Amino acid sequence: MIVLFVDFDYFYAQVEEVLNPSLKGKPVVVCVFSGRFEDSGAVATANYEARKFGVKAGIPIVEAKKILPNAVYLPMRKEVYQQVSSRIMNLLREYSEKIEIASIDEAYLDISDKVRDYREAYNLGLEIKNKILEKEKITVTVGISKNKVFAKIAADMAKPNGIKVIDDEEVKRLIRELDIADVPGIGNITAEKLKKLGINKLVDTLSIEFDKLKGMIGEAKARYLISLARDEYNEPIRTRVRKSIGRIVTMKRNSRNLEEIKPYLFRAIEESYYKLDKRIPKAIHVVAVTEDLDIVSRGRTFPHGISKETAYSESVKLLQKILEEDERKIRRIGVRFSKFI
DNA sequence: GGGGGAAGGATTCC
DNA sequence: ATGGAATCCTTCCCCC
Ligand SMILES: [Mg+2]
Ligand SMILES: [Mg+2]
Repeated sequence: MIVLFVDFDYFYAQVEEVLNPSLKGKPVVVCVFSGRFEDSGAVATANYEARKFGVKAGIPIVEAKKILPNAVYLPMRKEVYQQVSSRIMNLLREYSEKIEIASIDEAYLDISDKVRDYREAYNLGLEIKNKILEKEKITVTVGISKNKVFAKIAADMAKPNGIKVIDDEEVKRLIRELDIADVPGIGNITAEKLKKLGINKLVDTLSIEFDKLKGMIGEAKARYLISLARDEYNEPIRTRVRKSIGRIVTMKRNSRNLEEIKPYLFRAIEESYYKLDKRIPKAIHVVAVTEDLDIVSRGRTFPHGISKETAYSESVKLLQKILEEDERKIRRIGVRFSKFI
């Protein structure tokens, strides 16, 4: 087995530079605007003309408008990018039968019985990377090696517009050598939790006790971080399927009142419930985000699927329950839907 | 002790 | 200040 992964360069920033090319060349910032204050919100994607001056997914729109005030500010057009993305999902599968769609902007492939070798890898990788563009005007980064994870790194350190090759010699050579905060799945928090455990790389996971790893990360990551310090890992292109569908919104005011919380809430449902189309959720969850900026949700499963009425109904129920075991002030309030038939 | 879940918080990504 | 859709992982309880 051998895996090629392909990522979509700053997806969102780009779809929009295919819809309006007068955009290309210049700074571009897709964001998510709240209602709170004029231009209230967070950046969501930015191209390199933006990222390069400090503007990145995460940051308040206002502390962007600070750094590059004459950037093009665009609201988030999600659906518009899901479809485009899917058009490219099927062109990808135009090569592979066992495709793995990791997210709207990422997906892995077993070029296995298709390509045996890094000659005929870099070849066909590139193969697809001009076709995605030609047939769609959209640009990626492809990367090569033995497993999922190891391909993502290939892509991560060559993106954007890039093609990474990685000898199963360097699968190792990485381990010993590479920073570990750069591990698919390893964020700030775990990276953090990890130098306190002494670990700065992969290989360094074989020193330290493992039952001490346990409560520091969980066996989860544990074994996971461990298998990769072996050259093994070797885990196969699953299919994968949306598990949850949610939609979370933000209210013109922190609040604790139900007739004040219901409309936002009830909106989340409509929105979530139209994104469901053809799936029956066996479980719901309302997720409020504390005043003081912490999450507090409250799920519930049932022995069948949930009709919007039920969804409407249990939802207030989850919501009060939350106004109980708590009493700050709920700013953002929303809903997920899980265990689909 | 643990299988089999459901509930809840926490962490990752963009 | 701090959007958001989504998953991941810990603990809880039920009962064999
Ligand atoms: Mg991307
Ligand atoms: Mg990271």
